Amino acid sequence: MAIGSLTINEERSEIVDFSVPFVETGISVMVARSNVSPSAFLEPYSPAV
Amino acid sequence: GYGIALHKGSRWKRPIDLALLQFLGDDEIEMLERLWLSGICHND
Amino acid sequence: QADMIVAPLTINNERAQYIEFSKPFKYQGLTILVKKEDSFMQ
Repeated sequence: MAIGSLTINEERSEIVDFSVPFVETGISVMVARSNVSPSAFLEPYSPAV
Repeated sequence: GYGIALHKGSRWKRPIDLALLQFLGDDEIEMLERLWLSGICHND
Repeated sequence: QADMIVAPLTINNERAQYIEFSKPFKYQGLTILVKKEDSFMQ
């Protein structure tokens, strides 16, 4: 057995038999944090009143 | 998703699947992640 | 009378012994859906 943070693929699943997945995992990108709470015309009840 | 590699002939695949599918059922797996992956300072 | 089931079929331990499943298309979960719901002089 090979337990750990292994991820299912196509080449690996060809030559070995994986179990049922139990943690989701994909591809992601991480960035920093950007540096208002607006109201266009302050819209009391929209352009109705 | 993640998984467990085997011997391609281990025949332990079946005894693991039913055991693992139970922990995904009601309260077992849905409790471990609170103990380890439960960090703070999330999005706002 | 059938050989495959191409439909939304949840993977369950109870029904994993009589028939065998495959790798899922997409991952999901269970949620709850509920409904939602003279401005002066009150």
